Amino acid sequence: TVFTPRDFQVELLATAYERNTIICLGHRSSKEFIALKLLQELSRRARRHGRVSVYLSCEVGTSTEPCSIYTMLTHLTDLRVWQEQPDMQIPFDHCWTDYHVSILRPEGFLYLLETRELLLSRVELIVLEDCHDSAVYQRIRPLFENHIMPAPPADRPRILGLAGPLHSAGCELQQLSAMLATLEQSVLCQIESASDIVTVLRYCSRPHEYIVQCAPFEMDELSLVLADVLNTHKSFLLDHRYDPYEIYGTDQFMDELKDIPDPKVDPLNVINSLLVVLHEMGPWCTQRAAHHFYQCNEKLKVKTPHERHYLLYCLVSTALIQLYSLCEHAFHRHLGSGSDSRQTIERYSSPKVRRLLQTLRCFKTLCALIYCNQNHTARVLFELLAEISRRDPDLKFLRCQYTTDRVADPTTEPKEAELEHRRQEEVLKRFRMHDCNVLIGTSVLEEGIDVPKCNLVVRWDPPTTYRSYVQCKGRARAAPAYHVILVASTTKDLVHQMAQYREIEQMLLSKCANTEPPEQEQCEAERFSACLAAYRPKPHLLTGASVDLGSAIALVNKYCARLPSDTFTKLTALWRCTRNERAGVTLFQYTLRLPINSPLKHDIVGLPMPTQTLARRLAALQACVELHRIGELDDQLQPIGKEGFRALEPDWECFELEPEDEPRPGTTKGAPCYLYFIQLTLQCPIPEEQNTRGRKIYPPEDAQQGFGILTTKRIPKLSAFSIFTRSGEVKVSLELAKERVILTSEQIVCINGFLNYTFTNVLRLQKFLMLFDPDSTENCVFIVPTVKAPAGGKHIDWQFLELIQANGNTMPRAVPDEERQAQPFDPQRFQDAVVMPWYRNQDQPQYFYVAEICPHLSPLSCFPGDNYRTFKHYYLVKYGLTIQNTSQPLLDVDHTSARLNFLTPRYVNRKGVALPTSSEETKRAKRENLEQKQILVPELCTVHPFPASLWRTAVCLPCILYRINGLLLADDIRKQVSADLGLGRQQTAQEVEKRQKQLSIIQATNANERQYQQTKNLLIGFNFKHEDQKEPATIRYEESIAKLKTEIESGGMLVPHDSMMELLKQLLPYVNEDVLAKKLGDRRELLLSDLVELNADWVARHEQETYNVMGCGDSFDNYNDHHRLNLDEKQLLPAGFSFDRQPDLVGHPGPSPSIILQALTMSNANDGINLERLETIGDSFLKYAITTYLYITYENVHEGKLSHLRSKQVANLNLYRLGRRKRLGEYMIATKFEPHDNWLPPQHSIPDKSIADCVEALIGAYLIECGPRGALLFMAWLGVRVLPITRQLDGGNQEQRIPGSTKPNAENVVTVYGAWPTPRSPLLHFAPNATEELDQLLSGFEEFEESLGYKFRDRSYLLQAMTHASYTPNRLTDCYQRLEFLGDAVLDYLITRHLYEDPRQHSPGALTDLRSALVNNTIFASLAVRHGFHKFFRHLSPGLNDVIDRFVRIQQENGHCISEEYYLLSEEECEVPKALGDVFESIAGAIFLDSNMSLDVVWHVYSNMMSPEIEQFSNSVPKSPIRELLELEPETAKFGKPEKLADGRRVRVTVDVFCKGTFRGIGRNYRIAKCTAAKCALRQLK
Amino acid sequence: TQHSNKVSQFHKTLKNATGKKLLKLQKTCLKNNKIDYIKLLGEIATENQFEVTYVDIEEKTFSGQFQCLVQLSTLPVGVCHGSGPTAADAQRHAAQNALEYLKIMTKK
Repeated sequence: TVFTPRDFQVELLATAYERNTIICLGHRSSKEFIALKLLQELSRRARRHGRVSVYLSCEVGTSTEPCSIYTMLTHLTDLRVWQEQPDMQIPFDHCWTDYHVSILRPEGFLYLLETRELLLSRVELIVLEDCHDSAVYQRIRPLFENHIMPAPPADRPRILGLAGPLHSAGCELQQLSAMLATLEQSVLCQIESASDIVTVLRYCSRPHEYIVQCAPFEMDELSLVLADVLNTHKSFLLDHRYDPYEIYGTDQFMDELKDIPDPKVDPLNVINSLLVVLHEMGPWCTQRAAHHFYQCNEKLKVKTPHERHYLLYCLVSTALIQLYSLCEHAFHRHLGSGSDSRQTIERYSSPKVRRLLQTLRCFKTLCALIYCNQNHTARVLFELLAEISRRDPDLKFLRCQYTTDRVADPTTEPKEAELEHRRQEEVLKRFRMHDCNVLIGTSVLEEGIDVPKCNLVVRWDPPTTYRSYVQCKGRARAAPAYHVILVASTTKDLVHQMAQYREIEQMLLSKCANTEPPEQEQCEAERFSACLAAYRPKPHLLTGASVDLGSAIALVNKYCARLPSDTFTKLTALWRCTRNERAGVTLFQYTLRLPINSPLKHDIVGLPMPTQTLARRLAALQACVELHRIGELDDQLQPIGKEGFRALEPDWECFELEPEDEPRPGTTKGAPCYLYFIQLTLQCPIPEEQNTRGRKIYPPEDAQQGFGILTTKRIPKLSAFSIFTRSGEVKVSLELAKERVILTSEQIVCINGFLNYTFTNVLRLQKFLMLFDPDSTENCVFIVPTVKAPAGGKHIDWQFLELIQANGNTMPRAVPDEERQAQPFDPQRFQDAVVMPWYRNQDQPQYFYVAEICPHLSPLSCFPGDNYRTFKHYYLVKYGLTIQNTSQPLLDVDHTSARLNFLTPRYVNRKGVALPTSSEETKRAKRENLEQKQILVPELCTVHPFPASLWRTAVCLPCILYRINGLLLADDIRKQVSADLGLGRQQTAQEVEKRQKQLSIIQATNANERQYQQTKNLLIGFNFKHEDQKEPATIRYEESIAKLKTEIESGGMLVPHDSMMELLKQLLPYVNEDVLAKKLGDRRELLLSDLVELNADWVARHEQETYNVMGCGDSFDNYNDHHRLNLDEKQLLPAGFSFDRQPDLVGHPGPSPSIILQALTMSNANDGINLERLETIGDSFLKYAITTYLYITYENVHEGKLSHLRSKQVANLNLYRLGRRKRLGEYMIATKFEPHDNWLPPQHSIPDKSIADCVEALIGAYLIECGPRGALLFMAWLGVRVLPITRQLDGGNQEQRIPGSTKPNAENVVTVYGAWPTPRSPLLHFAPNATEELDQLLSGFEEFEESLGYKFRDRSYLLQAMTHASYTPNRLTDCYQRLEFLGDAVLDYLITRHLYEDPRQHSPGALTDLRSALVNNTIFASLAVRHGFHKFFRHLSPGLNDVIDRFVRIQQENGHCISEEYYLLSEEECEVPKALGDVFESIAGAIFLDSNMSLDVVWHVYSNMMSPEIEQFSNSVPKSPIRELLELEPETAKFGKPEKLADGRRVRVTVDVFCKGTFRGIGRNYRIAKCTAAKCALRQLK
Repeated sequence: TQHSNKVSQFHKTLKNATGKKLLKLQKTCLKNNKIDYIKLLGEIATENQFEVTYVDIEEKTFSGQFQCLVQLSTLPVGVCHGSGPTAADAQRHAAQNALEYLKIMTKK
C-alpha cells in the first residue's frame, strides 16, 4: 500500500547541473521550471565572475506582451531579468550587466556575440528551449558550428538543451538513431532521458508487453438488419444536397450563410460511430452507443433554431429509435424463462470484446487500467462491464468506473465545466483508494494526472505515439505488471509496432545517466546481501527493527520522504557513484547524502565493493549507521514525525495537565496609622453654554470640610488626575498628613457608624439585602470627615461625626401644622443645604441641593401653569395639605446626578454630553409628575445634616470598598514579582466585483490552459524530424527488430486464437582471505566495522587511492567529498516606539497595581476598561518568548517539530494550566459590580480560555514600565522556561540582589536566569572554505542592503534566510524555514506594539482587525513584490514556477501595488503563494540576530518603506458593517452546518441566536442559503 | 437519462395501440407491390391522431431522382424518406419506408 520514493525532478536537475545535459519532458511547465532553477543555481557563479545567464527560445520576440518566460523569471528567479521585445533597438549600455538573466533569440544572441560586446567567456549557462525542432536546429546550427566547438572546453558555458518527447515520433527507428547521434554531435550534450516516462521505466518493474490477437466479426440477422438501415441512412445523407443558396437563397446574408453550419456533419459523426461500433464491438455496444447518441441528439434538437437541422436531427433520432427497437426485440428474442442474457451478450459480442473478457478472466489485489481513444466507447465499455458484473457471478467481484476527456470551455459553459471537474475529482478519489479496481480512461489520463500502482494495463486502441504506449506501460507499476494490447491480419502490424517501441525503450533507457541494475546483477546483489550482518542499534533484542544491506536503501528513501514538506517541496536522498581500482579489480564506491531539511548535511562515505547494487546497499547501510549515530533515526528506525517528537524534559513539564483538569476543559467555554487628605481644587470650570441648568458653579475647594483616608498600611504615591462632575474639571491630590493620629474605641465605633450612615443613607453605595461588619482581617481602611483648620491645615471634624451618630435615623417625617405655624425661616440654614421632601416619598426620599433663594417668588406668586394658579392651590389640590406661613420666599433646588462614575481617567469632561447630563432617567418622570420646574417650599421640606458642598465632594467616590478589596490582590502580585525579580521594592461594489472577476480571468491564463495545450500536443504532434541517410546501422535496425520479433513470438508476448568463505572471498577480491578468517573466527558474519578495519588497513598498506566520476549522482555534495579531492574516501533609533528601552532593575519602584488590576478586570464586567487591550499584545509575547528560546535549545533540530512544541506551549490549554498553578482564579473579577447582590463590604465563575486571557495580559502589565527583560522573569515566575538557567549558591553580593534570583531552597540553591546567549552562526565548517563560499554566493545583496536600510554584519542568517527548503546545494547552513519560525513572531511584536502604543487608542475589536489585516502572508508578499525583492532569493521547487509566474502576472498587470490583497482583506478575513511571502518575513529573522536581538533596529530600518501603507491602514481603521454585525452578536449568532433536503437539490442553513431562536434559510447552494439565514436573522432582530 | 425514458415511452406508446390496420400492416408482407402505401399511411395518420407531412425536397438526387421526406408527428416524432424520378413513385417509396418503419414499432 506504499511506494518507494524516487528522485523525480531531482536527478533531472542534478544531471542538468553537473555535465552538459539534454532533457526531454512532456509539460512545458516542468521544462521551464528546470531551466529557470538551473539559471538560479548557476547565477551564483555568474554573479562573481561577471557572467550572463541566458535563455534561448522562439516565443521571445513575438509581442510586446510579457510572455510566460519573462514573467516567470521576474517573479521566481529572484534576480534581475530582461526579455527582448520584437521592435526594441537593443540598448547595449548595461542590459547584460545589470540583468542576471537575459532572454534572447538564437539570432539575437548570435548577433550579440558577433558585436563582441558580450563574450563567450562572459556567459555561464546556455539553455536552449525546444531545440529538437528542426527550425530551431537550423537556427542553432551556425551558433554552435561557428563559435562553440571552436571555443576551448575551458571557455565553454554549461549547455542544457530542452526537447519535446521525441521518442513518440512516428518515424522509423533509424531516423531516431540519426536524431540522437546528430543532436548529441551538434549541441555537445549527453541526452539524459529525464521524464516521468523513464522514472516509471527504470524504477518500476517493466511489464510483459503482450499482443492479443482477436478474430474478425461474424454476422447474424440482427447485425445485417442494423447495418442495412444505417447504410440506407448514409445513402440518404450523402445523397442529400446541402446549399445555403438553395435552402435560403438570400443575397443579403452573404457573410451569414457561411456561419450557418452543415446539418449533415453531426449525423455523419453519429452514425459513423455506430457503424464502426457495429464493425468492431457488436450490436449490444452499438445499441448502447445509439442510446447515448439519442440522449445527445434530443438536446441537440432543443439547441437549434434552424428548420432543416431540426428535421435532419429528428430523422437521426428516428434512426436511433429504430436501432433501439431492433436490438431490444432481438435481446428479448433470446430472453426466455431462465435464459441467460450473459450468453446473449456473449453470442452477439465481437471476438475483440470476448478476448478482453478472457484478459479479465485471467486476473481472478487487482488494479486494471483500460484505455481508448473515444469517450463513447469508454461509456459503452463501462456499461458492458456493469451489465456483466450484474449478471456473471464469476466477474461479480469486479467494480468498474469510466472517465472521459470532456473538460469544457470555461469561457462558454463554466458551470458544466465545474460539474465535470467535481465529477473527475470525485471519481479519482473513488479510484485512488482502490474501491473500484477497473478504470476506463481516455487520453487525458496519460499525462498530468497520476494513478497508483496497477497490475494490468489494457489498450483497446494501439496508439500512434510511443508516449501513450509507454505511459500505459508505466501505469502498471506493481511487480506482476502486464501490458496487454488488443488487436482485431493486424498481428504483423502490431508485432512491428511492439518491436519498434521496445527498440525505442532500448535506445532510450540505456541512453540515460543513471541506468538500471541488471537482473544478473540483481541476483548478484541477492547473494551478496547475505555476506554482512544486520546493523542493529539494539542487537540484544531478537525482534528488533533491523537494517540489512538490502532494505537500507528503502529505509533511507522512507526517511527522505518523511521530512516535513508541502506538495511542491520534494526531498530525496542523493547517492553518487565512484569507481575505485584496487589490485586491478574495479570496485564501485557509493557516496550518500541526505537533504538539508535533515541536519546531516555532510556526505556519508561508502567503501568500494565490486558490484553496483551492493555498493549502493553499503552506502545506505553506513547512512543508516550515521543516522542513528547522530539521532535522526530512532531505535525502531521510524523517521521522526511532528507528533512523535519529544523535546528535552526541562521544557516538557509545562505541558503536564493539572489534577483538576486531567464545554470541554481548556476551551473557550489604638495605633498611629497613616492619614491622608483628598484635596480637590477646580482647574477648568464648565462652560456657560454647557450649563443647561443655568446655576452657579460649585467648586469643591470652597467647602470647609473634606475627606481623609485612615490606613494601617503605607499608601504608595500615585499620579495626579482629575474628577469631572457637572461643575467641571477638578484636580485631585492626595495630601500627606504631617502627624499621626492615635485611635480610640468609641471614636472607632462613631467612625464606623458614620461610614454605615454614609454608605446606606447618604450615598447609598452599600445597597441592602447584604450584611455589614466593620472588622476585617483584609485591610482596615477607614474614611473620616475633616474640616480645614484656620492655620491652613485640616483637622478631624469629630463634631460632624457626633452629629451623624446622633442623626443616624434621619428620615423625612410629617411636620405638624402647629410646628409649621411656629417655624421661622433662616437663609443661612438654607444657603448651601440639602432638602428632602416629606409630603411625598417618605420611604425613599430624593435629595436636592439649594441653588437660589427667590424673594419675588412666594406661595402667593403664580404657579407655572393654568390648572394650578398658585403653589398653595397646587399643593392643596394634588395632596390636600395646607401651608401655614406663606410670606416666606420659595426655594430653587438642583437635582443630584444620576451617574456615579466620574473619573474614567481624563475622559468624562467631554463625556458629560455623552448621555443626557448624567443620563437623567428619573428627571423626565419627575418633571412630568411635578411640572418641570422643581420650585420647592422650605417649610414643607426637611434639611439633612450633610452639607451640599460636602455632598458634591462625596458624589465623586463611586468605587470605594470593593475597590480596596480588589486593589490588594494586584499589589500582592506586585510583591511576588518584586520578590522573585529584583526590580520593585517589596515594602460601485458590483462594478468592483466584475472588474475583479475580469482581471482575474484575463490575468490567470498561465494555468491549466497550459496543461490543456499540453493535452492538445499529447497525441497530435510527435514531430520535428531532422535528417536520415543510408548509414549501415539501418541494417543493424532491420535484423534486431526481427530479433525483437523473435522475442514476441517466443516470449509469450503474442497469443494466438487458442561455504561462507567463498562469498566473503568474492565480497573482497583485493583482500587476502586469511585476514578474513582471522576476523570471522567463531562468528558467522562480517560486521561493518570489520570492513572499516579492512579498508583502513588497505589504505594504510596502499596509500595511493583513486576516484572516477559518473552517474546521475549529484555534485551538490561537493566540498565534504569533492572540490578539494585530496585523497580521502573513507571517513569524515528614537526613544518613541522604543522596544529596547529596558528601564533599570536597580532602584525602580516597580509596576503600579492599577495596571495589574486592569489585567484583573475583564470585558465581561466592562467597567470602563478591559483586559483585551493587554492580552492582544500578551498572546503575541508568548510566541516571541518561547520560539526564540526554542531557537537556542535545539539548534540542530528542524522547525517541523519545533512548530508542534510552540503550538503545545502557546496553547490555550497550556496557559490554563500555567495560570492555574499560580492560582490566579480568585484574583480576576468576572461578576458585574452591583452592591445589592455580589458585593461583601469589609464568587465569580470564570471560563477556561478567559483565565488565559488574563495571564498573557499579565506580561502586558509588565510591558512598558518593566521593559521586556524583567518581563521575561515574570514567566520565570510562571515557569514558562524561556531564559537559560544557572544553578548556584548564596553569592552574598552586597551591591544589589541579582535580577532574576529566586528564593533559596533547603539546599540553599540560588538560580540565576542570565542573559540570552548569542547564537552560534549556522555556518557549518565541514569544508575549510565555507566562509569563502558564503562570500561567493550572494553578489548583488549590497543592493538588497541599501534597499532595506540595514547593512548586515554577517551574511550567514541572510544566506540561510534566502534559501529554500528543498535547496540542497547550500550545504553550509539549513534552510529559511527556521528563520521564518522566529522572525514571524519578532515582526509580529513589531507590528503589534506599533498598533498598541499609538495615541489613536483603537478598540479591542479594532485592534484585533488591524492585527488580522496587518499580519498575514499576503502583505509580506505584497511588500516583497513592490519594493523589488524579486531580486535576491534562492529556490528549487517544481510548480512554484507556474504559481509565482501567474502571481506577478497579477501584480504587474495591476502594477505591483496592493489592491488585490487589500480586497482579499475583508473578502476572506470575514493562499496562492507561500514562499515569497515568507521571504520578506525570513529577513525579519536574520536582522533579529544580525543586530543581536535589536527590535528597534529592525523597525527603524523597515519604517521608511512601511510608513505610507500603515498610514493607509490607519485610514481604513474606523469600523465596518461586518464589524457592526459582530459587535451586536459576536458569539450569539452562530451559523450551523447545512443539511440536505428530501429533494436532494436544495441546501438549508440554520443560524441560532441565543434567547431569540433558530432561523433557517434555503437555497440552491451553501452561500445563498447562509445569506438567506443571515437575512432572516436580521429581519427578526433588526 | 430522461431520453432513455423517452425511448421507452415511444416504444410503449407505439406498442400500446390495438388498431386493426396496424395488425394488418404487421401481418402483411410490405414488400408486396399490390399494397397502396400513400393511402394506407394517410389512413394510419387519421387513425393514430398524428399528421403526415410530405416535405418534398427541391433538391433531387445526383442521378436525377426526386426526393421527398415524410414526417410522422408522433410523441416523439419520426421522420422517414424516399426517392424516385416522379413525385408519385417517390412518395410511394417514402410511404413504404414509413410503413415498414411502423412495422418495426408494431413488432412485439
